[PDB]
Amino acid sequence: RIAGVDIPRDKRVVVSLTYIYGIGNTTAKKVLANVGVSEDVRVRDLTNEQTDAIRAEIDKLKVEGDLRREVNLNIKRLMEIGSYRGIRHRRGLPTRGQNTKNNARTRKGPTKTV
Amino acid sequence: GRSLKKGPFVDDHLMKKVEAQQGAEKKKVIKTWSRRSTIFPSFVGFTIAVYDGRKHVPVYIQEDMVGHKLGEFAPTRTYRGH
Amino acid sequence: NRLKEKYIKEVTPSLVEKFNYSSVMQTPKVDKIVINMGVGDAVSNAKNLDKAVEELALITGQKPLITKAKKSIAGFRLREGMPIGAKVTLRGERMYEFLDKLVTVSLPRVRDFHGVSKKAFDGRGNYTLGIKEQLIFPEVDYDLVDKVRGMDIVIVTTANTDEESRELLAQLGMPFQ
Amino acid sequence: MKQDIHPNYQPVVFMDSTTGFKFLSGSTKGSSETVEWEDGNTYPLLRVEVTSDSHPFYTGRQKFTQADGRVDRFNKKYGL
RNA sequence: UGGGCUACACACGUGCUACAAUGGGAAGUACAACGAGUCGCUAGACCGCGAGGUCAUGCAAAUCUCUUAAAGCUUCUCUCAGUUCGGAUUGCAGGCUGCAACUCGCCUGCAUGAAGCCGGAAUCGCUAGUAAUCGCGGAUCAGCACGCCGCGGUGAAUACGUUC
RNA sequence: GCGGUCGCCUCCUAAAAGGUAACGGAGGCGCCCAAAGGUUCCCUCAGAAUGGUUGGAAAUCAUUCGAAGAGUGUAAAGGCA
Ligand SMILES: [K+]
Ligand SMILES: [K+]
Ligand SMILES: [K+]
Ligand SMILES: [K+]
Ligand SMILES: [K+]
Ligand SMILES: [K+]
Ligand SMILES: [K+]
Ligand SMILES: [K+]
Ligand SMILES: [Mg+2]
Ligand SMILES: [Mg+2]
Ligand SMILES: [Mg+2]
Ligand SMILES: [Mg+2]
Ligand SMILES: [Mg+2]
Ligand SMILES: [Mg+2]
Ligand SMILES: [Mg+2]
Ligand SMILES: [Mg+2]
Ligand SMILES: [Mg+2]
Repeated sequence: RIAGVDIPRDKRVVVSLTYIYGIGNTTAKKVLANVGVSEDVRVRDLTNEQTDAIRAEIDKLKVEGDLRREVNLNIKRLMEIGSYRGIRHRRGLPTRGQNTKNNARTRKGPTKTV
Repeated sequence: GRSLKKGPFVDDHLMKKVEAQQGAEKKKVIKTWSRRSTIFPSFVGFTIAVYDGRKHVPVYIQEDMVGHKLGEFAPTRTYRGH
Repeated sequence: NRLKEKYIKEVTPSLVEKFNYSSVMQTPKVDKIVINMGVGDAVSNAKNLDKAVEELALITGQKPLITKAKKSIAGFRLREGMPIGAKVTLRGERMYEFLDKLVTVSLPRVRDFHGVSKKAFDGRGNYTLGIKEQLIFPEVDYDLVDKVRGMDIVIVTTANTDEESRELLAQLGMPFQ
Repeated sequence: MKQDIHPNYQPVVFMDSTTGFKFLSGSTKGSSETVEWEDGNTYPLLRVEVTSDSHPFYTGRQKFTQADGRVDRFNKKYGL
């Protein structure tokens, strides 16, 4: 649709744009402000020219595969230098300073009752 | 994080050692207790034996490594698994 | 026919000159394009093969021939004669059209497309491209695909040497790596 | 060629949206829009955003900035 | 001096946030109390989307400030969706405090959006301004609370009865 | 006596026709097929190398080499490209 992702049609345009990877609520509001499109109007009602302008805005932005490759390059960069952060990534442990005796399930995965 | 105004940080003694070694054909290991030191583009090309709590572990510097605290590159504690 | 026109006009004289061909009959040319779609999943559910066949037919414009396992294999839960794998053979105008579409439209749409390999040659002058995924062909419709799949396209040419094949394919347009 | 077993196939024109570079090739898909073509013939048209000419690899010039190294980032941040 | 007490296949306790519509988002609008402040509380103004930075005011204080509290009430939007719920995890970029934030602080912006759809056996508190639920202050304190002490807002259901 | 065997097919024994015994050495049969029969037309294999998404030794595809090293419903011998 916009950048190759079929945004929801019935929802309001702000939320539909957020469904784009790399675009949050703040960025969605910003691009709608730039394009002059109302936030309430649904995408199914958005005219094609509005879509073209929004595509132009997004093209100016960096999102989707570009953003994922960038962030993964950073993580890959940490691991390749072998930083403490890289080893945290390598072993799937919290990297930002959390305690691991408990919790840490998000990074570690599911519990292994052993 | 670190305030931009304060500029980058590095221990003065460590900075002096690297500066004296700058005009060196072959960089020699720099033994430091300073974990706090940030890495600098000048630091590139050197091997630094950073104290890890019980000994100075040598670590090689490079352009990618610049911009981070030295102590991070030397893990403190060892854990192999259960 | 555009690719055929480009071949006869530019490529044929260029290759003749480069390789000092005594007679124009020596000119290497694309003989056929054999697109092969290997589907072992047909063993689990033949509908996967059905959709693969339908997508392949949409892409190629010809009803594919459904190859069958020449020999029973227990390792893959395979039985002799099972209809696993399909193919389409394109010659002449259809061959040229599909190759031209592949060069222009299909290849760029590959994610982070840095070109195609340059060592995938049989050693006689025939090339094969292993497509990792569909949806790069405009006819796939990007949504009907319940399961993403790839393919292996085989370019068979009259080139005796992989070098001639590579140069011919390059001149016809091939983003080697 | 056997009849009534193949999917429909028709000539169709292609234009590179980025540049407008035009070429005629057959296809299975059908485009509602139709355009004329030298020899005064009209065919369905498939506009293409990314084609050979458009894509940076074929041109030989790459849009992307190749990112910035950390050394230069550090120099810029701290004016060194 | 540096490191650890912050480890981490797992087990348990105590809490914080949630699983959504008696809700979330945007806008408006109203009512507290307890306590703290000299190099500290800090008004107002400038810059900053924000964290805050700058200038600068009053106050050793029923005199100035922290401090226009949040639920509330009134409009707009969302429409039952693992979502405009969720806010874990992670990348980038900042703010501060401090000689110093990597081991190893808090906070903010952008980026991402994890498990989680009301919880097995069993188990905890409470008989009224109580439970439930909502904020506010403070002690430690350069920096750092979902904990502790205290304060105030709204505000129930039930008690048949002593067999276990 | 116990065990084995009893009819039929294939090989060796079997001494280059045929036949030829042993409680000699090896295996098969008591069916199957409505095409796996008839005829007309057409086709040539097994493997190996090289290349190739899932895919791996090995599924499917292509080129080359490859005279049989395959297949011939069912044992073996003979025979068949
Ligand atoms: K920790
Ligand atoms: K716990
Ligand atoms: K316990
Ligand atoms: K807690
Ligand atoms: K509401
Ligand atoms: K820290
Ligand atoms: K619970
Ligand atoms: K404090
Ligand atoms: Mg988004
Ligand atoms: Mg911590
Ligand atoms: Mg402790
Ligand atoms: Mg739900
Ligand atoms: Mg009581
Ligand atoms: Mg209360
Ligand atoms: Mg005889
Ligand atoms: Mg005889
Ligand atoms: Mg037969």
